[PDB]
Amino acid sequence: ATGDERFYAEHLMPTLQGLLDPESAHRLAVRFTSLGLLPRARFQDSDMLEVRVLGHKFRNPVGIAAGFDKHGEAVDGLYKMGFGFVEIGSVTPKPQEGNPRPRVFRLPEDQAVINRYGFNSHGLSVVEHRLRARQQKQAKLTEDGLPLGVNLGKNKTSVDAAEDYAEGVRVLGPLADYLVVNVSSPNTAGLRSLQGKAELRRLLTKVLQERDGLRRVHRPAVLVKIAPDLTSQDKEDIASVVKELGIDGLIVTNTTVSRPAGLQGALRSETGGLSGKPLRDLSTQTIREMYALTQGRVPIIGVGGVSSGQDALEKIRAGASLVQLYTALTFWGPPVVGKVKRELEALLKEQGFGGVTDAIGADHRR
Ligand SMILES: CCn1c(CO)nn(-c2cc3c(cc2F)c(=O)c(-c2ccccc2C)cn3C(C)C)c1=O
Ligand SMILES: Cc1cc2nc3c(=O)[nH]c(=O)nc-3n(C[C@H](O)[C@H](O)[C@H](O)COP(=O)(O)O)c2cc1C
Ligand SMILES: O=C(O)c1cc(=O)[nH]c(=O)[nH]1
Ligand SMILES: [Cl-]
Ligand SMILES: [Cl-]
Ligand SMILES: [Cl-]
Ligand SMILES: [Cl-]
Ligand SMILES: [Cl-]
Ligand SMILES: [Cl-]
Ligand SMILES: [Cl-]
Ligand SMILES: [Cl-]
Ligand SMILES: [Cl-]
Ligand SMILES: [Cl-]
Repeated sequence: ATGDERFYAEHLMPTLQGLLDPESAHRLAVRFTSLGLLPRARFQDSDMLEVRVLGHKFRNPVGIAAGFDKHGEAVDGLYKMGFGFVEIGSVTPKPQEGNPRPRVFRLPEDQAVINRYGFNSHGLSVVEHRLRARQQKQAKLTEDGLPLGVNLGKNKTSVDAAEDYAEGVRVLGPLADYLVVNVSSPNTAGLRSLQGKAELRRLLTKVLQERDGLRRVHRPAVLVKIAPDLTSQDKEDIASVVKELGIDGLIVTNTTVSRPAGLQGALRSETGGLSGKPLRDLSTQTIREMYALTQGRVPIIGVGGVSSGQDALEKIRAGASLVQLYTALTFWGPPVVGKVKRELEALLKEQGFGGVTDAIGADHRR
């Protein structure tokens, strides 16, 4: 453990979180990050951590999950933190305010957060112009193994969900290495119903037709991000649709509307999605089941409760090609990224893996 990891986790982050309301802490973090006001990322990515998936090289398999940088304000600062890839969003077609404040709640006794932001978004036009200002910088970053994902949502009052996603593909698809069809926010009424078989097949057919209409150098991979709260039937249906349509990958998982037994935080009964440690094993077991249902043929980005190399490797061995985190960054701060990478490299060597690639899905081969 570095001096920075201990100082951030034991002193700086608890002190700052104690002075700030949770949404104010989020906003200040985006500003720090966008200005590059960050501790040194001392960790040097090794060849062991490189992954080739989704038509790209990833210098390391640890990404920032959607929700931290909803509006594409802090992309370059997130690469400076040492993330191997960045996902922005969710972005909605029109700007919208989201839910009334307060709408984010800290459960420090559980190393968890509950949020009900409700897709607060600057909207596609603002984000498009923001990404266009750095489009060639991103092309060089992607060529250097640092890809960009864009996560698409839908407006609260939209009457045609598929048209909202189609608009996102047309506007931000040409600026993305991958797009995410987010059908799993717990905080937009009716959205998770889009995970059902008939609704998902119709929606994803339209999204893929729009993506296929983009010029080759502007044609991203398309992933579907799913909930941790699906029935067995829902998961079988999603696997069937993904294989039928040739969806490029899955992001597994969004936050949970469940409240696992044992939560201690005073705010455990707030409405919204739960993230962090209580989600971890529910997410890992969703990865495991989606990998099996897709015969290991569909790349998975694993997300939910990653705060250590062990957490990352458990998702990789369950079937994830890449992992993301967000909630751990709220407790540990920026040094968590190098921590996870250093611990993951050490565990791969301890378990006899030549690299990340060799470990993907390894549990299924035991
Ligand atoms: C879920 C909403 N939510 C919360 C509340 O639940 N916190 N949070 C957050 C706060 C963060 C950070 C990262 C975060 F995800 C971070 O990385 C830093 C920080 C420290 C030193 C230097 C450079 C940086 C960027 C500072 N802060 C705050 C304390 C100001 C965040 O998104
Ligand atoms: C404050 C907050 C906002 C989020 N907003 C989004 C979002 O806009 N789109 C999305 O696909 N996921 C969103 N998520 C979910 C995360 O991307 C991630 O799937 C989930 O938090 C689990 O990872 P974690 O336990 O590492 O935080 C959000 C999560 C948090 C904590
Ligand atoms: O904006 C939100 O409320 C939100 C979206 C999402 O996909 N996941 C989440 O936890 N919150
Ligand atoms: Cl960088
Ligand atoms: Cl709080
Ligand atoms: Cl806009
Ligand atoms: Cl373009
Ligand atoms: Cl296609
Ligand atoms: Cl592309
Ligand atoms: Cl079930
Ligand atoms: Cl529950
Ligand atoms: Cl809820
Ligand atoms: Cl392990």
